[PDB]
Amino acid sequence: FYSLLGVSKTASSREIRQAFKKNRAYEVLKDEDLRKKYDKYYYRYDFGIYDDDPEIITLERREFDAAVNSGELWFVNFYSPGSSHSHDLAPTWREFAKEVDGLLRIGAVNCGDDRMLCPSLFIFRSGMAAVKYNGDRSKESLVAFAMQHVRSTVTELSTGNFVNAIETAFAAGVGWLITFCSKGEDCLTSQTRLRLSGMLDGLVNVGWVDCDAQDSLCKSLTTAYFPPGATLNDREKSSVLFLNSLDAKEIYMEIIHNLPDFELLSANQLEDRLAHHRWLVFFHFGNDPELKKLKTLLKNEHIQVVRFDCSSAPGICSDLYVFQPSLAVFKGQGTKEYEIHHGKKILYDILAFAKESVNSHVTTLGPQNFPASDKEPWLVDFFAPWSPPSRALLPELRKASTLLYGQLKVGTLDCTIHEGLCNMYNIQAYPTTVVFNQSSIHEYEGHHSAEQILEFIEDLRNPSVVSLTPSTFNELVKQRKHDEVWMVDFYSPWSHPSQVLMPEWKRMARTLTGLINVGSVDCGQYHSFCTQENVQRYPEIRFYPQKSSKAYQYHSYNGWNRDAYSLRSWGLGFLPQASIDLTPQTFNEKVLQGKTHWVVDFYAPWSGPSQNFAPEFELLARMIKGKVRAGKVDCQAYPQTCQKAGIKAYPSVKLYQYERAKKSIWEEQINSRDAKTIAALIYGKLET
Repeated sequence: FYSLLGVSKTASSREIRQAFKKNRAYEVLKDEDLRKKYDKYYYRYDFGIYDDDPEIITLERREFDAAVNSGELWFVNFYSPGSSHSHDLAPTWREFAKEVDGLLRIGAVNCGDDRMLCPSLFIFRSGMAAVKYNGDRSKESLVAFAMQHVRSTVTELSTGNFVNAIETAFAAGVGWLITFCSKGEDCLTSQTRLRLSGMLDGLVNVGWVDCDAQDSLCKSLTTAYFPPGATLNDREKSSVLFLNSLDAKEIYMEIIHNLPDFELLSANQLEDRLAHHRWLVFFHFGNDPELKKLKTLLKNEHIQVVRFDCSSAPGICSDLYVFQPSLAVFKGQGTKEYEIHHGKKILYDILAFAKESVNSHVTTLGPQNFPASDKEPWLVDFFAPWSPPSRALLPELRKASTLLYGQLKVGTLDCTIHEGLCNMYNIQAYPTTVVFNQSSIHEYEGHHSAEQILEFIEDLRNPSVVSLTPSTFNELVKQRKHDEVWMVDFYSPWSHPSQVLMPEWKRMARTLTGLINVGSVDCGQYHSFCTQENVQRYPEIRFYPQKSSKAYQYHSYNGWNRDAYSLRSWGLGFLPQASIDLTPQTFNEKVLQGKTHWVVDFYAPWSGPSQNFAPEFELLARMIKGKVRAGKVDCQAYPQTCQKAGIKAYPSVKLYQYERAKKSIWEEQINSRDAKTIAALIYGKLET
């Protein structure tokens, strides 16, 4: 199924596509939510246009904002399927991205796959506003426009300045790439050294020497990189990089490979630094050279980039459960608060990971810091780094955590490392997100989105079942407004039938939002008040009706079944009738020969399923009042009427739509037995 497409269960959407582009399994695997459930239980030119072009990052909605604001210059192509002006550009955009590899990031957004997110071209860089490109579509044009947004210093060097640049290099820890030009000869072009300046901004100084002007200087030897401390003289010549190429890319690659690695820290140095500052740390034991750009680009987020040799002090690493070379970002509290980067070690993605992580509140958990016997609310994500859905969840959790600061604590647990711990929470799939709150444990089953995770947390925070006090019972229930109704569960934690009821009580309540207020009263904690209210058995279910001329404070449910459907049905049963009871004559006159929309319940009094649906039908009648009228035909009293309406069994529901233009009624069967569903279905049909 994975290997039917010929990929691994570690495959990205991109690789699923590139492999698909050669069915069923694809539809399952492409869609993140259908891939979830499986994991534990035109094509030539219009599909995955940029899949095979690896210097183009195709961007989705969830990651877009973090990616383009991660710090590199970004140039994004917003396109569409079908749009032949998007097809027109694809070959150019591939070239263009190849041409500027190392200078800026090239991205593609498929507005076909998400218009929500959206033949257009834009430029993005952290801390500007986006700028919309308007020129023609050529490579050389797009290059230039990118260039006018790239910070580049090229400095012309006299003999005096060359020597001083050279001598002050070492103290500055920034070397010089210098081209040497005399006529009759070829040297780097002015646009080239500008491009090199951009590619190596913050890493190397770019300059040039006019060898006609600087005669003596140039007879000490064409482009040369000088590591800081290197010079043209005999003593140091041997570490100068001497190059002949006229091509920016080629020169750049030599330089980037050649640049020093990150500052190495001793154990002492690291503990000192981690205590209060933000650090990106490369752990190794005894990488794309592009990562060396990390230092420049995280400058303004005050994150310093460093590396650490685990082998020089293995205890620092083993306490962090770092067993393999890894990248961590620390957010300023020793080793308490850090996250480990998962996924491919690309500059833009490490950039986004680092800024998002230090600005959020996700903790890396292990056995000791695992919130065990901590009853304060916790949100824990159990995951495995190899899991594409697990990796996608992590940023959404960072987002959610910034909104939850001081409300609940967020952490991740790497099950690949802490298998024991994952086994003891019965984690059967990656990721599994769980809220811990007062001895209770709730598992999230929604879409991996900050929005939806937050919705789910807010719903735990204000549950559908209002947990009542003797005081909130008096304010909320006793003194309810006249048209409010309440259902209350008087329970004890030590009652079996109570423990059985609670989950049914909760499912019922969620269903009744906006219709019936639902509460519960712990008679263990509030004994004398439960005695006051004359509660004799646990559990005891009471309905507090609309206040009216009747003398009944409440009703006790005494029915045999205490499942959610039975209770929903019992409660909805007290609410007012809004349908009318039709006879054969009123049915013909008002529905068949009428000028309005009707919904009609054809039922029989002896019918269990008729009785069970009756309160549901009255809810429908109430909801739709003003747009559609509701009727009931008793098929027992009137079998003749029911037969002519084609009623086989009970209950049946029919929809009647009046179309004024045709002076006629259209008749339709409804198979849903859910008020909300029927209502939508009806409104949906009334405008068409």
